[PDB]
Amino acid sequence: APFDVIGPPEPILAVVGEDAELPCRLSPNVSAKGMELRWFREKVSPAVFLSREGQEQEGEEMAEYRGRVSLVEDHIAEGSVAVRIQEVKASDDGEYRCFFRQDENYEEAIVHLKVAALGSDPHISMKVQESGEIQLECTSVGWYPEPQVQWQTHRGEEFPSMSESRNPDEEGLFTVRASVIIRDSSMKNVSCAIRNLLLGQEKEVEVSIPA
Repeated sequence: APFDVIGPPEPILAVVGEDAELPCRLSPNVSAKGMELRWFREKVSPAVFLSREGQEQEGEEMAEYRGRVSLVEDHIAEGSVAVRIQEVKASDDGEYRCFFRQDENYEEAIVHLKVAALGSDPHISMKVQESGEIQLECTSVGWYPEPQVQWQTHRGEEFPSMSESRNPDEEGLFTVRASVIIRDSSMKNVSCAIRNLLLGQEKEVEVSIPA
């Protein structure tokens, strides 16, 4: 083929409920107007998005993409386009392939969509049980992907959970539970941080321990 198709340097990061754009471009930077533009996941057909002869082909698109996909083409005349996916969900996470065809010449590349959701303000439950020992449970809802839990003393010394749980909701978002047993007098405050590693964003909650 007298052209190549280049995908992005890195994964595209997309927040749940927002739109994402999956770009691919021709090399050299020649017009892509009128080419077959196909985005797909596992099977070439049915596709995430299909344009032929400058028209979207809806009947050749997966039913779960129909009506939420569209071609971004501000820059099509120089070979640069994208598929906009509206209202991103957790199931949209993964590898996509972008295929460009003019008659007998075709080429393709890979775009990675990485989906993220940031969950609720964490909460700590305190329960004093068996003689002086304190059990804390930290809870938060709605993270994607699996979020990280970090416990810290007021000084900043991290320590691990005793146990942890993650359970996806109906839309695939994780609820996280983590428990720790505090064995100390001198622990003034303890905090729990829940972090989405993909966004590099966290939330925390501090609690206060009685003598």
